Amino acid sequence: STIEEQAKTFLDKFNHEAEDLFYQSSLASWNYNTNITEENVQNMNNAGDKWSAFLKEQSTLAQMYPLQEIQNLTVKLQLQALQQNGSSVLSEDKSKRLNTILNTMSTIYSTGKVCNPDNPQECLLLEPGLNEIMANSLDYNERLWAWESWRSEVGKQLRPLYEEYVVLKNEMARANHYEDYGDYWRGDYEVNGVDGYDYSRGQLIEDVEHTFEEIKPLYEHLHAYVRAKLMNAYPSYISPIGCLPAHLLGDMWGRFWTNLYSLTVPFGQKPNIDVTDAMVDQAWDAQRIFKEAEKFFVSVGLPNMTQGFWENSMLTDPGNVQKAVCHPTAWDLGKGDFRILMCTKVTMDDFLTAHHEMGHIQYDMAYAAQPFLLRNGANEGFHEAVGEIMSLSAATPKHLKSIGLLSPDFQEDNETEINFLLKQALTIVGTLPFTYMLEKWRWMVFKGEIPKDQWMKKWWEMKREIVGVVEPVPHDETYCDPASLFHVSNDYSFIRYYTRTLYQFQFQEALCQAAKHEGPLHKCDISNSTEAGQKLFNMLRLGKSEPWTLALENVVGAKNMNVRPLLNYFEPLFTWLKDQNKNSFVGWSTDWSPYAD
Amino acid sequence: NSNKLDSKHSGNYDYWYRLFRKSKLKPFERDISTEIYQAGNKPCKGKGPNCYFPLQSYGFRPTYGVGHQPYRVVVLSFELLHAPATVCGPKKSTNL
Ligand SMILES: *[C@@H]1O[C@H](CO)[C@@H](O)[C@H](O)[C@H]1NC(C)=O
Ligand SMILES: *[C@@H]1O[C@H](CO)[C@@H](O)[C@H](O)[C@H]1NC(C)=O
Ligand SMILES: *[C@@H]1O[C@H](CO)[C@@H](O)[C@H](O)[C@H]1NC(C)=O
Ligand SMILES: *[C@@H]1O[C@H](CO)[C@@H](O)[C@H](O)[C@H]1NC(C)=O
Ligand SMILES: [Cl-]
Repeated sequence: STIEEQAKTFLDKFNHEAEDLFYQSSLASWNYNTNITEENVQNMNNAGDKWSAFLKEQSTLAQMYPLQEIQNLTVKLQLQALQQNGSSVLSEDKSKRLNTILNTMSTIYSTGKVCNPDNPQECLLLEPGLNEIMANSLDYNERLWAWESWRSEVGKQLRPLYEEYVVLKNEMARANHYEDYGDYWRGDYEVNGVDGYDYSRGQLIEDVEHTFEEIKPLYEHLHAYVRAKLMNAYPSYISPIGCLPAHLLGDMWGRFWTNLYSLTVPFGQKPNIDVTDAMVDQAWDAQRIFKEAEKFFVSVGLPNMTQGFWENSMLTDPGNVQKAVCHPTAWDLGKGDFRILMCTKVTMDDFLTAHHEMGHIQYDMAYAAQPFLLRNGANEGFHEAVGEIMSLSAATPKHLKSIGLLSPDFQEDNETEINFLLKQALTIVGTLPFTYMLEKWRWMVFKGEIPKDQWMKKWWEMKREIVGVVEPVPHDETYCDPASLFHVSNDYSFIRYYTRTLYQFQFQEALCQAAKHEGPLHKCDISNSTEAGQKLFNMLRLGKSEPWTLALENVVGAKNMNVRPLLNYFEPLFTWLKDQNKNSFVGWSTDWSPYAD
Repeated sequence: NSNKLDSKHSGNYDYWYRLFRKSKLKPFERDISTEIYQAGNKPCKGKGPNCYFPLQSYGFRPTYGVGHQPYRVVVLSFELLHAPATVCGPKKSTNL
């Protein structure tokens, strides 16, 4: 009689059909990604076409249920997730034009090539070539040339295409009752119909601005320290007060400052923690690595692992006969089939990466009983954060000593922890202003607040005012340098990283408080505690059928993002760094530029 | 637990179960029903929008959780009613 029950029957049918269809699609992806042939490409194309056709058919068939007549939350969430037609609301002509422009974005970004001005036939791609150029070479001229060649080759091609991309996305968002594409992206954190847990679309902007305001001083102190080190290295290129050049930040866009570590190492003479010698000495292999991480996960009381993962997943590079793309990814094929793929090497980095991947598998397996439409994290930012917190836990020297990789005679001191915290800051503190400003700038572009003819100008003004980065050579409006990034040119949100950074440290603080640890936050270990495992499971089982605020409160007790764990973890780092910055200027001037003399 | 004989890759689509019936069943009853359900008002014919086929499938694969694992169940029933017993336990004794 009622429409709710018909919706229940429809979702019951959809779940059982989509389980099998998604399993076949993901199995095709799994047999292609590890094992690269030409027929596997066809098999995946067929499976993906069937999956997309099924999704479109289900959306069209279930659009006839209005959401105003649903009561219990479980169903309303399923139907809201199903009903989002996305690009199908737009007319077919503009939709296909949009898919072609997306394909050209992918092709230009992936096949983008730059040639040295001395050899026309010698050209380099980005990841194979320019990545290494700006990650290893200390030459100023070479880094400048890599930056300028890459940007002048991609942005001029990508500018008008990005313009029409923004126009079409804004039109589609306005079709779907959204003011702009920024609002469509922000709708991920949206929830309604739950008292005491509501969240608005501008609330995200407000809280992210407030969090950046409270996190600003540590970033400015780290900027002062990095600038001092850079003028020590490069006296004739960097002003004592002006902003740092873009191509001196360790990577292609200034995303991460992990490379600059050697420049800002406090005690180059103090030994660094590395146990690759321990693995080669003990003849450690991939299987023992994953068994060690298995027992690490068992230590907190998490559910112990299944057979099929060990039997069928490839834990090693499949030789040279078969070539594999082994970026670290955890695959949930559905119906209880969990799999891993990465070319495992005997390195500590691979140890932490394996711990991260197992964390993703643990999350994926935790909500296996949840229906098909909801088997995902409370929001987008809970998967990676849960994967990274385990790697953070495993990186503690206490765990290494416990598991017999680090000698007990190793003497922990203040300098070693200062070095480790500077490493963590260079990987984490550097990227927060970049993520915030990049996502925010795109939001204004989507809002259309910034006219076409000053996008680049306003972008660089924001960068010099808030990030302390100034371009070395001036650019006009014909460039599309933001599109020179993987996430910008290929339709991905970027704020995910800021929220992940907040969430992982909130979780770390909560679990460490539950673990009864008497020592520095960075020395905290979460093993030995089945209470911590139970606390983690209390949210692991939830999925996203409930608001993300409730899931976050189930771990930390807070209903909103807070910055206290991040400042508490870096407090000794903050006080040491402010001790250093007494003899250096704090802040940056937006007027100074390398090309202005 | 039967995880070696009653399990297969590519999904096992042979075992059934029923989720829809007009009322409650009576003890020790067999009902191979083929009729289509009815919600409360429609003179529906066939698989109507409110009239569904009341049979589902036990999708089985050997990579399932223990709680969802396809357990093999057999029940043994006895009757303690006054009548000539034909089946009884064995017993054996000593030497002469
Ligand atoms: C190689 O490709 C075949 C094709 O289906 C696949 O079955 C096999 O698992 C692949 N080898 C791997 C993934 O190591
Ligand atoms: C929603 O369903 C749950 C589980 O059956 C039930 O406990 C609860 O009362 C229902 N709530 C509403 C609003 O119908
Ligand atoms: C299996 O996991 C439980 C917690 O879920 C734990 O008590 C047990 O020790 C684990 N098994 C082994 C062999 O450690
Ligand atoms: C380590 O194990 C035992 C558990 O009773 C105890 O000595 C101590 O509380 C544990 N450590 C932590 C951090 O819980
Ligand atoms: Cl910006």
